[PDB]
Amino acid sequence: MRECISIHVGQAGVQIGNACWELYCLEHGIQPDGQMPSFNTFFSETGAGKHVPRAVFVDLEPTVVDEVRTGTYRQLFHPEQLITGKEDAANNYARGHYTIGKEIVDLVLDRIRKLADLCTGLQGFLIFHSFGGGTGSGFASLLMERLSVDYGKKSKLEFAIYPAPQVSTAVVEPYNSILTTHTTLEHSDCAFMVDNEAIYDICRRNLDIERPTYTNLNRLIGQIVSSITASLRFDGALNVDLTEFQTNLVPYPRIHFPLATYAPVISAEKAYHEQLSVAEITNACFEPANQMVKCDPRHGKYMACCMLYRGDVVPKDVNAAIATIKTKRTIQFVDWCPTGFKVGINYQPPTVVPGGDLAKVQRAVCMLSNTTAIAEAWARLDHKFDLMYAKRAFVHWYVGEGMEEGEFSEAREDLAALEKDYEEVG
Amino acid sequence: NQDEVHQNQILRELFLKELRAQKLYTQYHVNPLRKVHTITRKPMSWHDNLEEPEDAKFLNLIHHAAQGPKKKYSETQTEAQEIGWDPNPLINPDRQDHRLNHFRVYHDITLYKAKLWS
Amino acid sequence: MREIVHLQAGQCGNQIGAKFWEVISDEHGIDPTGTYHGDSDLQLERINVYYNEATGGKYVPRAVLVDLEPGTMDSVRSGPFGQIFRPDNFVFGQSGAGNNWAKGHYTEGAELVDSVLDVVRKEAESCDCLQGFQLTHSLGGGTGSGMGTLLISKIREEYPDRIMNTFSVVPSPKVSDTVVEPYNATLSVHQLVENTDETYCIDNEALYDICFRTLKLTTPTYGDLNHLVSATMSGVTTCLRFPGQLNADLRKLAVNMVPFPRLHFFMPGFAPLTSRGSQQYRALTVPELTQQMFDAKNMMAACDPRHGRYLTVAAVFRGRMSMKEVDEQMLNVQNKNSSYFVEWIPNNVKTAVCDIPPRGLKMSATFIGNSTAIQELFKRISEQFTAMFRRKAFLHWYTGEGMDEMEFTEAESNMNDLVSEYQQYQ
Amino acid sequence: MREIVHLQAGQCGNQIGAKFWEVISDEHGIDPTGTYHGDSDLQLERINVYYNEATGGKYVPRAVLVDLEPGTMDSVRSGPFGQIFRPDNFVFGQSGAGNNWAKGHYTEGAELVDSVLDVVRKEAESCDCLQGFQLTHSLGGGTGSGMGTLLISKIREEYPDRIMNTFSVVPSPKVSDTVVEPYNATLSVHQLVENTDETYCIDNEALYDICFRTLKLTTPTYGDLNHLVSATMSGVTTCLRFPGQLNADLRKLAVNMVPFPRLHFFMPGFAPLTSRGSQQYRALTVPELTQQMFDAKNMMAACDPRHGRYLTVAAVFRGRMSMKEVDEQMLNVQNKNSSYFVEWIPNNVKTAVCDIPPRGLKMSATFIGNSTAIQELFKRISEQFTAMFRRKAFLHWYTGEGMDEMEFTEAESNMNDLVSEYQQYQ
Ligand SMILES: Nc1nc2c(ncn2[C@@H]2O[C@H](COP(=O)(O)OP(=O)(O)OP(=O)(O)O)[C@@H](O)[C@H]2O)c(=O)[nH]1
Ligand SMILES: Nc1nc2c(ncn2[C@@H]2O[C@H](COP(=O)(O)OP(=O)(O)O)[C@@H](O)[C@H]2O)c(=O)[nH]1
Ligand SMILES: Nc1nc2c(ncn2[C@@H]2O[C@H](COP(=O)(O)OP(=O)(O)O)[C@@H](O)[C@H]2O)c(=O)[nH]1
Ligand SMILES: [Mg+2]
Repeated sequence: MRECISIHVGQAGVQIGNACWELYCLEHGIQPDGQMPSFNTFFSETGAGKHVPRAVFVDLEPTVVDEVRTGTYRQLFHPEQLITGKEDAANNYARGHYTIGKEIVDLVLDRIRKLADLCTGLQGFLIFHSFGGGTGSGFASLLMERLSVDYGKKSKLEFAIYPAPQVSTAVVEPYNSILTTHTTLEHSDCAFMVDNEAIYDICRRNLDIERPTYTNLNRLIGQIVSSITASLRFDGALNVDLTEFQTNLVPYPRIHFPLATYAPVISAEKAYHEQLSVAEITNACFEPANQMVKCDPRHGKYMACCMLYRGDVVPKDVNAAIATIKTKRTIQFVDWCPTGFKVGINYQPPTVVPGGDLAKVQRAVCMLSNTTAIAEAWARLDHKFDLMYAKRAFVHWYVGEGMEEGEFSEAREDLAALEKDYEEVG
Repeated sequence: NQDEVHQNQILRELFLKELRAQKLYTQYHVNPLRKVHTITRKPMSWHDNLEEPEDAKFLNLIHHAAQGPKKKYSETQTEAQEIGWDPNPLINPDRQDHRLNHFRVYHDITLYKAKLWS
Repeated sequence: MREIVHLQAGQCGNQIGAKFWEVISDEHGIDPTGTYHGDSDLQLERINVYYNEATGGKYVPRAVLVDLEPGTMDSVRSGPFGQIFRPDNFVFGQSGAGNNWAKGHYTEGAELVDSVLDVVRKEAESCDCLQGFQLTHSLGGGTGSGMGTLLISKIREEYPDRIMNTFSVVPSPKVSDTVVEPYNATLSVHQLVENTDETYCIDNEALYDICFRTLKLTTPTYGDLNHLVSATMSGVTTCLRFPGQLNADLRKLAVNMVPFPRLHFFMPGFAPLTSRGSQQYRALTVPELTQQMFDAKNMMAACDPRHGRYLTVAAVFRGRMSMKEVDEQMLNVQNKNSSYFVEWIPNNVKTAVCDIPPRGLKMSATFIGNSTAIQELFKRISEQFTAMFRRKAFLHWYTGEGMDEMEFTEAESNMNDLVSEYQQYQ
Repeated sequence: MREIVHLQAGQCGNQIGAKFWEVISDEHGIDPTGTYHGDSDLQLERINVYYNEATGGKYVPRAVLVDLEPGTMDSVRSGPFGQIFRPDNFVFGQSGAGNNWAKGHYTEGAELVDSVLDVVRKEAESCDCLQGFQLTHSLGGGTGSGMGTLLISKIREEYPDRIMNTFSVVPSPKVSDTVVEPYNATLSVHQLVENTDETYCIDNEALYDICFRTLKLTTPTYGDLNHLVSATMSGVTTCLRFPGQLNADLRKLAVNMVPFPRLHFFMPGFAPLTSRGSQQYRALTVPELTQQMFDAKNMMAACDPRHGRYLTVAAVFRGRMSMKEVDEQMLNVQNKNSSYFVEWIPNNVKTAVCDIPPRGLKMSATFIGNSTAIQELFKRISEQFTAMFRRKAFLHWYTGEGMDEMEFTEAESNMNDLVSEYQQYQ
């Protein structure tokens, strides 16, 4: 029976997991204790009749997880599941990959091993982290590396923060970002790269909230993950599992980087005054100004599009919207995909948290396009890392940590080769 | 050389100075509400079964500490605790009505199949 | 867990730390007796960072006070927060240095190096996992400028990996108090470059400047001057002691502040400084925080950054905000005054958020920045040290203690090489 | 059942045992009349270890006081617990030894042995099952160092299997008050090595050192020094008199601390020494007691264990704790100071716990150990004894008592042989 295990790493992983888990609890009706006054894909029953989240929060700093430990859901969560470290990497991939990992690699591996023992038929491993933090980078790299040989066939979804092209919370982020990409290339099945700046622009423009926060962002991340998992959780006319939409997204072993989009995202006051229907929501999913990654697909060509409707929706309207979007010259397709859509429908509308921002809306849409327009962000990162490595700044930190400096040039060349492959597809 | 005949009375002068400046602890026993360390007794030792009274406010301290933030504070304090602050569902969860709240939780022969997979 | 030991040297250091320990004790709700009288739970959640537990609900300073004269010790004991310190941590020697670097470093130093080393060691083995020590001292003294270097040199051999901040007070050329001041300064920076992870350049003349204009105080005492620097360092570790939306610590900025090991000198900046006539006519906003933050008059050092290039910038925010303004104001600054930032490091700014506001205040920020303007100080020291050394004046004081002559030559050579590799990075 | 008789020789021994009976009577709740005024049942269960029953519910100490001079006992009878003693147990001569070892061992000795041997015989036959005798004296006396050697020589013949302990006082070179003090000690240690199961090498000089630094008492009298030892013999016998989680007795310690019969000289210690200023700033914890103990300033003899190898160590604790922090600090100190422990004996240390704390205190710890540093004591005496004996100075006082000059040579050979094999075991 379908099961998805959370392997969230870092401060981003902890906050995003707490978000996603309040949405899972409100969706399944579970009280903050863990008692019910569908669920089994995420929860698990106990002798006491409680429901156990199948999440592994791992961090190198205590306080980020102790906030959860003294949070509301303390009795809901497992003291053993929450894995903490005493000293962090402090935005150092080398620290995160070579010096501090091996202390708790075994503990994290044992925790996910017992969770997989509890699960009967494992569908997927949803793994959340960031490309900026030394923890969320190096630890994610090593756990992908060991998890690949621990489970060869089990699918590993990779949700991760990518550094924003303009704003940044770190200076030493590009070194970790270039050194991490090897694991998301050779140890990942799907990757869901996200930069904060895009969601910042979206929530300012559409949601009318002039002063949002990380929990406002995490609300939409939980929403998109929930819409991904809704077909597994509840019934649909065309249920879509993980295997189906990875097969109809990944043409080659080297191309597993789709871009996502959620529609409709409007506040309640503006939601008062418009019809929300299939055509409008699928047109909003295609606007370059609504894309959650800072790139224009109009500068590239779509070669795959996974599609997840939700709520009150009819396949007649789905096919009409597909015809309408196909009849558009601004939207391009590569020559080797006359048919490049993967349509799924689910019955239950997306639920709403109190204190959130999106209004309750009867029909929603999640779009996952694999295109070639993402490579320009990697090109920007390549220029930034090149002018980093030209003067060999911050190299002494990693060298004292103990890695070999040729790996930097190797990672740069590897990402250049990935961009070249994307050019060959394009 | 260390002229201890002078040095010791320099130390005596100092000891008298912080003796004048010495202030006693004001007998305000505070304890961390985080955790305390304890030692298990011997159940049979004919001194260990001695009846002795407990404290009445410490129990209130734990019963207040081991509880969520909402009943602790009238208003929020940190942005990490805005999250899940109000668990009140704005409409009643009529989760028994299959008409509008269709659920795919395991039903009918699929429960037996979950048993049969083992 | 993450504990800080405050090593204390010099009359300037003793008075700075005494006021520094007062604000944190006030910040953590600590009475002169030593108990806890505050209200919030988070006031004691990371209290043990600076304090050690004693019986009866007592918290003791983890400070080691060092001075070569008994006269400072009675004064710090006679303060309102005077008895709160542990008497066994107090260490002193019978004879001073008379503002002589040579006497403190070599002659009278060797008799008191042992005793302080045991005291810091007992505090070192007390805490389970220490992040690193902490020292505040003055570069114009005989103990803090002299003796104080010898502590740093020894503890780096004993504890290499630990973080080492020093809040050294650099003497001013416009306002100086010692004739042999350049000799102590020249022989201390060479010890400072070799063994120090980060340095904070604080000057009393600039501290005199702000209270003249920013605060408009009629009679600024040295206690007021100690109030700012204590407020500065309270903003450095507030993210360490309290959780925030985006967390940080000393290792977070130090990795992100040092492109090359030869540089570790930074510029401290404090936000919420307004005079009595400025309180009535103002709107407390994050943009109002940033405009005073970058203004060259708010700084507490004797260098104008507009004459140089800003290498890296840190802005740690204290209180509750929304980062959109924080990100937009950082982005706004990084684009307008583009000439003052280096080109080989895009996104020079590092930001952090600590949710807990400072006591008695709501909005605050601390600025740490490495700019090319710090070489304005060392060369200004050089034009006096060479003007002291060519005629061998005031040399018999230093020659009589037992050293030869090339130590001055290697000291000026190292600082000349330091500024020389520093001009090349401009 | 398990009885110990206390032998009391010399003015040093008479005053030490007088305060020794004072503190343990407080521990057993005995008034100066002799009755029981205590509260706990456990205060009177094993009181017959040291006391003999008398009609009317009175208890008499099982002690024999011997001194060649009648003057000292008049002060003893004039003390607070003076009338407590049985008058018949007082045996005394008319003329003192004049600090002459030979007068007392030989000349004035033969008359007073008959009376004291009778009294100890009556007390030995009074008890059904005697563990053994204990003697308190000084090695610089005429009676304790003199007579006292002949008593143990005789009673070993009478009672070979019974254990005897001697808390003898070893003279110090830094402060001495007798010319022939080496001469008496030279002829006393030879009697100790032949007939003694365990010796507690106490020294006056460290006792004044401790009250000057650790207690900081301005005017330390002989009572405070006698109080310090009084805690030491109380801590030896607390596990015998009172039950604990892990019980022990003197034979538990005698067997486990003598690797070879020639080595029975040991180093006592007793932990909770805090000055009045130190009472405010502490946390009563098991680690605090251990760190205080293994530092050499706590030690009450005249030689540093850092210059030798700890052969055997034992730590007897008073109070109700748990043994893990007892065992982990036990394991921690064994691993850390590895060089100071011998290699041919793994697990060099022995532990015991007695539940009942000392009166008026919560925690007390007693250490009794064998270290190579005790050979520093014997060789220092030989540095003096040969200097006097080379010129035959102060010899006619001894030679007038009728013994040969060979006795100095055979004695001098004995500890020279002792320190030789003691050096061999290092
Ligand atoms: N979207 C989102 N991103 C976050 C969140 N928390 C941290 N991040 C990102 O993570 C990056 C830094 O890494 P952190 O997550 O803070 O910490 P880490 O992953 O444990 O790595 P280290 O800092 O080295 O310990 C920042 O640049 C943020 O962009 C979050 O709650 N939501
Ligand atoms: N900012 C500041 N500077 C101080 C204070 N007290 C002393 N100083 C400076 O310290 C210098 C003297 O230091 P000194 O006592 O010789 O240092 P020491 O030799 O290490 O003890 C003077 O030049 C003062 O400018 C203070 O409270 N605040
Ligand atoms: N620790 C301690 N030593 C003492 C005390 N009284 C005397 N002494 C020591 O005993 C020595 C003199 O002993 P003495 O009277 O000749 O012993 P006797 O010949 O056996 O009677 C002196 O050197 C003192 O140091 C005391 O109360 N405590
Ligand atoms: Mg982190």
